[PDB]
Amino acid sequence: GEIEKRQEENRKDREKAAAKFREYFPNFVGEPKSKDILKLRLYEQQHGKCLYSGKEINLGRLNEKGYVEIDHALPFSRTWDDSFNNKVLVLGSENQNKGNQTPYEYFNGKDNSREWQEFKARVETSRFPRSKKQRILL
Amino acid sequence: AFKRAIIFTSFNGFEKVSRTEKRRLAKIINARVSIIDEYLRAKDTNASLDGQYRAFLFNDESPAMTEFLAKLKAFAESCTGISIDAWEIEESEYVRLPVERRDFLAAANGKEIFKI
Repeated sequence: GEIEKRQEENRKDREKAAAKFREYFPNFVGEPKSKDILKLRLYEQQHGKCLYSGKEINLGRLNEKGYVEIDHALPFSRTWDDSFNNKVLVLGSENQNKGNQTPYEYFNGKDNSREWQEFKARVETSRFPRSKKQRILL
Repeated sequence: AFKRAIIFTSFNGFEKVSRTEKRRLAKIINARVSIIDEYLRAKDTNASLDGQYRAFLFNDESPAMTEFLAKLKAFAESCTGISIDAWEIEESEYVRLPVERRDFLAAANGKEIFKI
């Protein structure tokens, strides 16, 4: 039963989430996949803002290819495989200079840049799991 | 169009709200809650319900927003000491507000729907 109980709980969670997704996006073709739901959940968890730029995300355009993307805030040098949850939502036009740097690196943490401070503030007021907030901030 | 139903629930009066009134409110709330907006989850307690803002995302092209508002309003109307105040705000304006006290600010900046 325990496997079956878990299956059924996970079906219920996902139907509920898909239902909202369809409400929001009545013209979307096909059932949302896990990643589609995840863009919506990270949109909510980040208070509707790109985590790297702090720019507002147009929810209307959430499913537009190119527009927003889910990135790994960290490279696999800090997560062998899947020991993390460090997936963040970022606008298309804000995550190319990042390459394989961590956010600490990219945002000039050691200098305590004002943009490092802002990034940190967006992480900490986010609704990400406490542990995710920590991973992200090196 | 995307909008937020901003909801403020408060326990008025010293003739305390019953535990089952709290449960009924938490259920109307939790009907709209999914993994997407897990933070909105309500418990049948003072800590979770009293003096708290919640911001429910809707596409208003759906009849859902009106059904949700209808339930909350009818519920508040059946209660003696649970006050409910509701505002709408466009999502584009909502996400532009500060994160800190966002809902309070959305409540000052939106169109008031009802207050019971």
